[PDB]
Amino acid sequence: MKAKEIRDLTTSEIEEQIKSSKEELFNLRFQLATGQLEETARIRTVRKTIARLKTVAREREIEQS
Amino acid sequence: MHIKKGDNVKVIAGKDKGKEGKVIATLPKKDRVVVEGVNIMKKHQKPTQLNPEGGILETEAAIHVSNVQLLDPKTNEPTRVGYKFVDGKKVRIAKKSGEEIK
Amino acid sequence: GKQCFVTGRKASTGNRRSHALNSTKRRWNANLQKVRILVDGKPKKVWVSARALKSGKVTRV
Amino acid sequence: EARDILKRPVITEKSSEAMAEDKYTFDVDTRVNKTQVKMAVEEIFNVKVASVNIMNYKPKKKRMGRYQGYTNKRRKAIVTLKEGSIDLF
RNA sequence: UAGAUAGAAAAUAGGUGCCCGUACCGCAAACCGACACAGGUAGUCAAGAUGAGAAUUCUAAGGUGAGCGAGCGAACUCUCGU
RNA sequence: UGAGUAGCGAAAGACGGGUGAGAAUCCCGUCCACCGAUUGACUAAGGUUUCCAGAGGAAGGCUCGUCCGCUCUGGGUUAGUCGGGUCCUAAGCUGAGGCCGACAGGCGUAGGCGAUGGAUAACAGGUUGAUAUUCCUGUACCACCUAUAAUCGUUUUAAUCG
RNA sequence: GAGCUGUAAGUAAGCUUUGAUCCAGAGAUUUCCGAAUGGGGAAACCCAGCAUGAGUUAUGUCAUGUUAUCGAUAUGUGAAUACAUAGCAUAUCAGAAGGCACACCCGGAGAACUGAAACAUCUUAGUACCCGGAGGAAGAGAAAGAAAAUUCGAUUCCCUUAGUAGCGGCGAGCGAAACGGGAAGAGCCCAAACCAACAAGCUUGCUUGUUGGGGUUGUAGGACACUCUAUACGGAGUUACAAAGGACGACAUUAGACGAAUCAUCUGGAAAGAUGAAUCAAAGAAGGUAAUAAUCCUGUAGUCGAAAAUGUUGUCUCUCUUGAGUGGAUCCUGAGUACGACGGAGCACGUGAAAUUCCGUCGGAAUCUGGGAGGACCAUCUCCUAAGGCUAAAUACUCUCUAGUGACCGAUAGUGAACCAGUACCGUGAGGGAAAGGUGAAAAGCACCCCGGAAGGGGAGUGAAAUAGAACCUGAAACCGUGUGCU
Ligand SMILES: [Mg+2]
Ligand SMILES: [Mg+2]
Ligand SMILES: [Mg+2]
Ligand SMILES: [Mg+2]
Ligand SMILES: [Mg+2]
Ligand SMILES: [Mg+2]
Ligand SMILES: [Mg+2]
Ligand SMILES: [Mg+2]
Ligand SMILES: [Mg+2]
Ligand SMILES: [Mg+2]
Ligand SMILES: [Mg+2]
Ligand SMILES: [Mg+2]
Ligand SMILES: [Mg+2]
Ligand SMILES: [Mg+2]
Ligand SMILES: [Mg+2]
Ligand SMILES: [Mg+2]
Ligand SMILES: [Mg+2]
Ligand SMILES: [Mg+2]
Ligand SMILES: [Mg+2]
Ligand SMILES: [Mg+2]
Ligand SMILES: [Mg+2]
Ligand SMILES: [Mg+2]
Ligand SMILES: [Mg+2]
Ligand SMILES: [Mg+2]
Ligand SMILES: [Mg+2]
Ligand SMILES: [Mg+2]
Ligand SMILES: [Mg+2]
Ligand SMILES: [Mg+2]
Ligand SMILES: [Mg+2]
Ligand SMILES: [Mg+2]
Ligand SMILES: [Mg+2]
Ligand SMILES: [Mg+2]
Ligand SMILES: [Mg+2]
Ligand SMILES: [Mg+2]
Repeated sequence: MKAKEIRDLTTSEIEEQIKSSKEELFNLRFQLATGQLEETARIRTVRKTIARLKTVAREREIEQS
Repeated sequence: MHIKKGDNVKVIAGKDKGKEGKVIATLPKKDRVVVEGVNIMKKHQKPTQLNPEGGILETEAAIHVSNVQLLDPKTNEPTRVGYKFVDGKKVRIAKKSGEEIK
Repeated sequence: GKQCFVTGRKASTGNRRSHALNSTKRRWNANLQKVRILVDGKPKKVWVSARALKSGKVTRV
Repeated sequence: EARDILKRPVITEKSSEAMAEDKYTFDVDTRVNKTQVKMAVEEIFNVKVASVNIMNYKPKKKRMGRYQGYTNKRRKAIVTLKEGSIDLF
């Protein structure tokens, strides 16, 4: 998910998205450990999505001040 | 590079000097290009690899980009390339005919 | 780190000289004396040189 | 933070025997304690944890060509379930 | 005791209890000696016969046959017996 | 070059059967021999993966090598009670202010740190290739928390804490 | 503007013209140790308080913030001891700390080997080392100067004076300065007299103190008195001369864009070489490309370009601000100072006839009819006006960045280090400290067969070459072998 869609989202929605993305990343890591993950690029995709969500949240709590 | 994937080029230096072909790959970091039917190498392929059948495989090896020259769209002669700006977009121009290449 | 509280008068270095002009390092110390004077409006025992004390220019209290 | 406390499951012969005994082995963040591991497991897998054993593994010397180095240090926990089960697959 | 404050709990039941070390060598081929080195390395346990004994000789529990061998059976050198 | 010379670092091996391209040298067996106040069993330092399993034989191993403390691959160390910390202090170290000293800094009070000593609650059995007072079985103990409490107290108190 | 997920090949999974990767400006995130600062500690670890919050029935557990010391400024409290002074407690602070560029600067402290053909004065040398303090430069600086004429007019730096004058067990050696020629230039502010306001002593005399004004010097200046001049007209300014800003513009730096002109044959694996015939040039710098290229590529000359940040500047704005003359009655013009003695030091100058200048100790002036200097000292003359402060430039240096250069090196050289080097290795530690570059144009890096367990090899094939097959360009010598003509 890109920064434009994230900026469309609301702050509570960003927090919920961060939670769900973290759960997805964790499940991917567990599948990788057990040898059940073929689509390894998903891990990096989700990690960068989490980074973008946090970046936008930080931008908002900065512009608030 | 001034040569681009898909261009029709003439070889101006090498064993294949005078051959024409299509640019099917470029290597910007090596200043190299791959041209169909040009620079054929015979590589020893082990049948024991992931491909069962093996032997001597013939394929194009990359050539240095300064050894191929664009062919003029009108005259079909080798030509250098300039650049124009049409409505704020860069256009490749053959320096012999002045026509847009692509 | 010993000097006159009032003037900063402090020790210096130089040579002791023999009759044959051999040289050895020595110091000239100030003639400091521990006196009670008024520092920031309160009595305080500080080191003051005799020369700074001369002619009652410093108040001992 | 539970998903950060637990890093991955450990799948070995000894770990499989433990799993037969209802003990599940995980590599965990090197900074966490036994209690944090228990709470993370209960939060993530909706089980009841009977106990947690924990241990540290030193960096291990490892070689590749002419380059000498070390593997990461590890913190390994063994979580004994009271109620429920965990399916790693 | 000075102080403190309405509350205190014999028992019963239930529950909570972190971090570090934990492998292996450790009179040694893994420690200190450049060595798979006749050296050095604190402490604990330490059976039977003999005996005053933890000495002596032979054994137990347990461990070990020593990281070049095969012949020959000269001088000479070493270690040993007469 | 010396020269295929000196050396191969305290010692008792023999044979049979395996394995292997190859065996005095690896594995298994029998007999024999050596230590046994110990060459046995623990364990503190120190080392730091050397431990275990499978594979290998260039180099290392004073020979050989099918083997290894070597090489490759994958594993292995589980604690309220064991040792240390969340307790104590010794020598010593450090040290707010302080004293002293060209600078740097030295000394030192209160206070801290600091085991080689003080305090301090878990034992037996079983189990793996590799951990076990740590895992498992049985049976305990210590501190704390929550609920219910025989009973006692209820503002000079008098139960309770200290 | 078409590929991309580094070295770094591979496989896998993916991304990218709905513009990836990549390049530049700005921003976000930025674990732990480290001055390291909640406390402790054998750095990268351990153990807490407090507040708020998460979780649990509750304890246990967790999250975030905060809690060092000293300093300064406030507030409260306040001992011996009455008054209040130690002290104590709280709050605020982009206050300090620590690092380093093995350079340059200023200062504290300060050797020795060495030279003197020995050695002590002397030299090495105020050097090395240590320590403190900086700054982008520092230091110095607007005459108590240099001099001796037609005088000059702050300081610093270069040339010269000059190896002169001098110093010196008059040994070894040490060694100026003024003048003259140059770089660069810039001048200012206080203290005091006096005035006004405020406060204490309460003569409630007018003394003291604070604030503001005034004032700044040798042609003596100022106060003071008087006369003109102006309330920013003018002038000045954040580089001193007082100190903060704002608007707009220009230029520059940090990515980039365009950018002329060659074909053929011969040799060859390959042409840029040779041959022939052309072309551009404000571009014939350079690198690359299968051998040696102005015209193949990257570029070069030339021209263009910035969303954003930064820097330097200009104009407005802003801010600040009176400027001259006359008079000589009184007043002011830097005190434990100048200076002296003794002991040291510094001056090129070693105590000397020793001026000039600093330190310790002790003594200790004058007040414009004054004071200092002109190398002891006195007189005269001449030049200055100490005992307060500030100040750009010309000068020094280079860890660093950008663009370049070399009758500098070319792998035992050049850095110790062309390479995963301050590494490996050595040492308890400080510390010492290596060796080691080259396949090929392209990886086309030897399919397949054969002997062998493997290693290794013989073919076959790739390649111009394998006799370039992996520390793989060339491949000398020592040294080691096989064969042999003569012996
Ligand atoms: Mg443990
Ligand atoms: Mg253990
Ligand atoms: Mg053990
Ligand atoms: Mg002993
Ligand atoms: Mg004996
Ligand atoms: Mg022989
Ligand atoms: Mg001999
Ligand atoms: Mg012999
Ligand atoms: Mg022999
Ligand atoms: Mg032996
Ligand atoms: Mg082993
Ligand atoms: Mg061998
Ligand atoms: Mg102190
Ligand atoms: Mg102890
Ligand atoms: Mg064991
Ligand atoms: Mg701390
Ligand atoms: Mg001499
Ligand atoms: Mg001499
Ligand atoms: Mg200055
Ligand atoms: Mg003489
Ligand atoms: Mg004059
Ligand atoms: Mg100013
Ligand atoms: Mg171009
Ligand atoms: Mg061009
Ligand atoms: Mg040609
Ligand atoms: Mg004197
Ligand atoms: Mg004089
Ligand atoms: Mg004088
Ligand atoms: Mg004279
Ligand atoms: Mg300057
Ligand atoms: Mg060479
Ligand atoms: Mg070198
Ligand atoms: Mg070198
Ligand atoms: Mg070669």
